Amino acid sequence: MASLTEIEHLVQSVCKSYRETCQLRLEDLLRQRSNIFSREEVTGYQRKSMWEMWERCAHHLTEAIQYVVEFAKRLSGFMELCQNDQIVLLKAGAMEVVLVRMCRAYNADNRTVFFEGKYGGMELFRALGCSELISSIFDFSHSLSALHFSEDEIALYTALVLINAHRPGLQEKRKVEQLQYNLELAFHHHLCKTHRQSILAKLPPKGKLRSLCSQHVERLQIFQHLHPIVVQAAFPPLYKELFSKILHRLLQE
Ligand SMILES: COc1ccc(Oc2c(Cl)cc(CO)cc2Cl)cc1C(C)C
Repeated sequence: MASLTEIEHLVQSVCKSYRETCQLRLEDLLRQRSNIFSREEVTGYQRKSMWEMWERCAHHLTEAIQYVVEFAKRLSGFMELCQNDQIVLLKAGAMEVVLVRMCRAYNADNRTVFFEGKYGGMELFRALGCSELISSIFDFSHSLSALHFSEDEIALYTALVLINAHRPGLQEKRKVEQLQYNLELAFHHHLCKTHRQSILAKLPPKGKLRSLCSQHVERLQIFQHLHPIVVQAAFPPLYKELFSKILHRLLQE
């Protein structure tokens, strides 16, 4: 099943779905690299309360996750899976896709990330009280930056992050296995055609994205135990559904 012509069509389809669902174009991010937060603006972020900084980060992640949902809806074969499996895949993989997409907003030259209109280092997030998780995220983005991914490679790699037939709870595991296998062929065919197969051994182990997502859920539990009413009243509903139904509504639209 699936011939060479069909594999190449899938490559172009995934790349197109990714381009249409990017929050900001790569060119926009690269053109902002000299726009760095001043020492006074960094101090301002560090002086914010922990709950206000958490709310700002949860809002930005929720917006990023909305683009990932749209990417999934446009992904060939995803809407053909049952709704149980669409929700299982998105609950487990949406944050993983956001964390990979984040390398596009990361500048390896000065270790800064584009956040709220300017580039800032890890120290910008000190008020969160989760230095280990923030350090891990920056290290992860640095590791991806070292691969020099093209937009097409991020599109194919993120499609595989999402279409993972090993997620617990899948009712139609074989159908997800088939889609995953076609996407693996599409990704490996593209790498082979562009002489980029050397990146396969340099991609992060699957346990790496899993540990970042588990650390996020653990830090959110600590924060929610200290500020339960802040989470109830001021965190985005989609964020609480995934990490603490909206997903079903987004998938129906
Ligand atoms: C996975 O958890 C994350 C992920 C990111 C995060 O903070 C960031 C946000 Cl919202 C945006 C950018 C630039 O796009 C970079 C970082 Cl480090 C905080 C958390 C926790 C504290 C909610």
